[PDB]
Parts: sequence; C-alpha cells; structure tokens
Amino acid sequence: TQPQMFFGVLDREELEYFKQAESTLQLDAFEAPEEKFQFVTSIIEEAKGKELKLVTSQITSKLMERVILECDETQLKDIFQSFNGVFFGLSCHKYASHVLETLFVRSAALVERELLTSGSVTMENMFLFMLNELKPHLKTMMNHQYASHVLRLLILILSSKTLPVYQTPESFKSELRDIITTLYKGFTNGAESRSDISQSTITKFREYSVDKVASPVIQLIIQVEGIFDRDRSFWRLVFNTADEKDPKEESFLEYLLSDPVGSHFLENVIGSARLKYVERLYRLYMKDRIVKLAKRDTTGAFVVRALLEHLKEKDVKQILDAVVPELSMLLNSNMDFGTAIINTSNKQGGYLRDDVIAQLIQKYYPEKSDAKNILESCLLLSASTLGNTRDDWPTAEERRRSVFLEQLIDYDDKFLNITIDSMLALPEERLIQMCYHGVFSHVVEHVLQTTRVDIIKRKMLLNILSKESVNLACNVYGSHIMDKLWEFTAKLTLYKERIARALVLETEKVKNSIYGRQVWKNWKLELYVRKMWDWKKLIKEQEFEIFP
RNA sequence: AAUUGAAAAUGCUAAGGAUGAAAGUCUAUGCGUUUCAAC
Repeated sequence: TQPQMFFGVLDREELEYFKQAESTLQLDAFEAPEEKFQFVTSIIEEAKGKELKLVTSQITSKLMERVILECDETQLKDIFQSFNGVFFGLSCHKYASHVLETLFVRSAALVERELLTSGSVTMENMFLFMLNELKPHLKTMMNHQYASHVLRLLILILSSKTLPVYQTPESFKSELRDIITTLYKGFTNGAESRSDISQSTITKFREYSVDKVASPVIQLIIQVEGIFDRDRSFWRLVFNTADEKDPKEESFLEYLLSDPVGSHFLENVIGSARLKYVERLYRLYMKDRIVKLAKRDTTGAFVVRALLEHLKEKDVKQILDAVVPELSMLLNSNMDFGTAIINTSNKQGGYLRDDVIAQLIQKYYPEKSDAKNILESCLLLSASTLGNTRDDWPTAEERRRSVFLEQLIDYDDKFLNITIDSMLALPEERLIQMCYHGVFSHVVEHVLQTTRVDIIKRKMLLNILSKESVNLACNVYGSHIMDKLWEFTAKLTLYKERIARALVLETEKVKNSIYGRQVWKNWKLELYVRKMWDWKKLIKEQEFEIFP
C-alpha cells in the first residue's frame, strides 16, 4: 500500500537543457523583468508534460521551485493543475514534497489575493480538490517523514498562521475542521463519545506524541483545535482531567520530562493549551520537583521555561523563588535558560532582582579581580570570531552569549555601566572590530541608550566611534550604530558637527553605498548642507525632546 | 537597510518477469565501490 512516486526519467538532453536553464535563471542577468518573464515562460513551455518527471528528480526539483516562485498567476494555476491526481504520492517524495510546499505557500497567497479582489474562486477550488485528495490519507501523512511536513504546512495555511500570514475564505476554516475531525476519527477507532475511548488508544496516541515525526503535527493540532472545538478533543486524548494523579498519566509525564522530543512536545503544548489544564499539570506532576527538572538542561529545562513564560503571577514567582538561587549553576551549561529566567524576573517587576544582580556580579565582574572585563567573561572575546583573517561567520554560542549580555544590560544600569567601561578598556581597534561584527555589533548598539548613559561615557564612546564615521555608515552593521548615534549625541553638539563634517567629506562614497544613503537620511544631512540654521534648530529641538 | 537520494560512472546477483523444449540469455524495483548533491 504505497502511492506511486516514480513517473519516468529524463534523457541526458533534457537534463542538460534544464541544468543550463537553472543556471541562467539563477544568475538573474536579465535587464527588463519582461525578459525574465519571457524566459520563465519559455522554460515552462519546454516543461509541458514533464512536470511529474521534473519535480521528482533531485537535479531539477529546485528549478521547479524557482519556476513556481517566478512565474505569473496563470502559469501558477497551470503548474498546480498538472500535479492533480498524484498529490499524496508527490508529498511522500523526498524532493517533490518541498516543491509542494513552495507551491502551496504561493497558492495560499494567490487565494488571499483572489479573496480580497474579484472572487475568482478558481485557486480556491483547486485547493479544495487537493485537500479532498489528501483527506483519505491524513493518518498516513502524519507518520511520514516527508508527507508530515506537507500536512503541517497545510494546517498552518488553513488556520492562517506564519508560513516558512494570509487571509483565508471560510471554506478554509471548514477544511481545517474536516482534516482535524478525520484524524480524530482515525485515532479513536469508532468511539462516538469520549467515555468510549479505550486505554489502549490513549496509550498509542501518547506513543505518537513522543514520535519524532508525528509529535510536531500533534502539537500543531493541539494548538489550533481551539478555533472550532471548544472541548479540545485532541488535548483530552493526551492528558486527563481528574483532580488526582493517575499512574498511567504520571508515568507518561515523567517520560515527557526526561525525553527531548517529549520535553519539546510539552513545552509547545503548554503555550497553546488552556491555562487551567496547564495549571493542573503543574500542580499534579511538577510543582514539587521544579529544581530537579530545571537542572535537566536537554529535557525538563524547556518545560520549566514554558512554565515561567505562561503561568499566573503567583506560580511564576514561586518558580522564581525555587530557581533564582541556582542561576549561577544554570548559566554554566544552559545560558538560554538563564537569559529566560532573568527576562521573567524583569517582566515580573524585578522580582528577586538583588540576588540575581549579586550572583551575576560575583560570577562575571567581581570587584576583587584586577583585570575585570565583562566582554571577556561573557562573550569570551579573546577566543571569538572577532577580527579573524579567515572568513568565518559568527557562531551560535557567541549569539546566545550576546543575547545574555544584552539581557543583563536591560536588567540594571550596573551592567550597562560595566559593559561601557569594559568597551573603553579594549584597544579601540578591537571595539571598532566589534562594530563591524555580525553578532557583536548588536552588543555595541545596545549600550547606546542616551538617557541611561552619563555624559562622560558618552563623550569617550563618541570620540572612539567618530574616527570611523564614513566606514561605519557605509557598513551593513555599523550604519545602525550611526543611526543610534544620531540620538546619542544629545547635549554633545560638537560631536554632531564632527560626524556631520566627516560624512560630508566623503558624500560621494556615502551616497553610493545603500546604508550610507540610509544614514544620510537619518542624520538629515541634506538640511545640514542646505540650511545649517534649520539643522541647528532641529538639534536644539531634539535636545529638550530627549531631556525635558 | 542586519544520514538520505529512482543523481553519475563502474561492477555483483536474477527471486519475480521475458524468451526458450531444456540448458541458457535478458531485465533491479535487490545490492558493492568511487564520485556528486542535500540536510
């Protein structure tokens, strides 16, 4: 019982033609867009009849995706129609399922357009035809390594959510209900009420909740079923409602809290289920062991984080009372968790702020150390991507450390001051390298908070940054730093004049760069050149605008 | 404006299927190796 996924092969002539056509289309060396459209139409004309062969070959599936993205709307409807009949088979194909994903996103966009203009309802009907094609295969798709992706995308589209957001006719809401009900029928044998559900079916569905392929689909369904099913049938198929613990449910919960797929399943459903059901799970199976779970950084930590992010204030504060003392340990092996804990503390009116500040100070910027620097204890700057000769991009550990340092800077002024001092202690060429970095740039950008930085630090920072005005403005990352400097130079009009003159000196290079044009706009240098006095008046207005 | 693949080359096998009176031959949708691609 396997659907047909082979539809013939192309001979070497066609393969060579389509390789050359993909190269030509990828270079995008066409002058007028009409030439590009005519070339796309030529590729489509040569691709007539061969659609099934093209989308099922690893050599030409990418070209088909490009063509689906670049063609017009009539050609899009043609390509959509040519797949008719074999949608399930294509969605079970390793390379064709991706083509189906591209096609379905573009076609959802087109259905949104035709819904908010002249109700053509042609694309809508093609979508309904493919959905009815797939409806007798939904349970199978849910467990398939490639078709489950297509099913998840279809559920996203139908429930109007962010695709990797478009409006949907009411037919799409009905089709969503159809898909969800069909799957529920397929997992409840023939039970006509929830009292008829057997314990064996519940056991097998929990098995699916832990399956690496089905679990994302179960999460999405649990999330979106509240749109039409007030009773949350799929939720009730996983967890109980009794006010007391259940041995089967307790073993299932203790398995979720120790398995990666299960922990992420629980993390995801926690944020999309009813608050009362989540509170029940917390009270029955988690309230007593919060610390032990919070230390499980690959499993239960995600659940504790979701609890901190989605519970009521009393329970959030109890969890913070449990967790904050362990923050120094947690940050050694799970910095995203610590950043979340600090963020939650801050959003809860700075709850337990003093203990957090003490732990962070003693761990990252102690007073007794001689050469204290928070860029070296947090970002590990000396052993980082910064200033390397080879073309290595910034890593993920650097990105999470930068997020953490920025969380500290937004948590208390002590960390903003510490970061500014640490920056001024580097050799200024290293700070300028930070300004040019992909991830560390944000860190620099984050200390440019005008009302929170005393005037002397602003003067030192501004003198360091002004010498590289033109080079920063024309840079992808430094241009945002210059934009922040526009406001950062408040009571320091002489640095405004210095940066303005510096940019005007190389006006030509500044305007040739795109970011240079953006900085030219944001600093309003046209008013500086044309009428200096209106520029000074704008500056004098901004001064008392920032400092009243 | 920040491990998998019906991919190539080259080999192994012939259950099923084709042919044959039989022997045999052909055929991979089963496989080895070296590349290629992707995540």
